[PDB]
Amino acid sequence: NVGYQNGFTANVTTNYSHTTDNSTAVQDSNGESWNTGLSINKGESAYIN
Amino acid sequence: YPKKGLSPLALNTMDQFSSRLIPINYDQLKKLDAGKQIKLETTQVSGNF
Repeated sequence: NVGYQNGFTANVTTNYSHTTDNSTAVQDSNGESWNTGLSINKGESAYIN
Repeated sequence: YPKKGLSPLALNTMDQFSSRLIPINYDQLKKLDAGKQIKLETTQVSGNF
C-alpha cells in the first residue's frame, strides 16, 4: 500500500497461516410407505352364468 | 541560483517534509494541448542585506 501521510509513505506486508479442523456428525431416519395396485387380463376377463 | 552550467532543482520531492502533488483535470490538459501556456508568478520574496 502507498499513500500520503506527512509526506509520501509505503508499506509491504507478507503473511502465511495454516489451519486444521475435525468434525463429527450423527444422522437418524424414519419413514413409512403405502402401495395399492390393480391387475387384469384383456381377453378371458369375465365369466357368466 | 544554480550557477553557470549546473543541474536544476527539485519540487515536491517525496520525503518527510513535502506538500501534496498538484492535480489537473481533463479540461486544463486540453488547454495545454491548445495554445495557452503556464505562467509562474512570484508574489513576494524575503531576504537580508
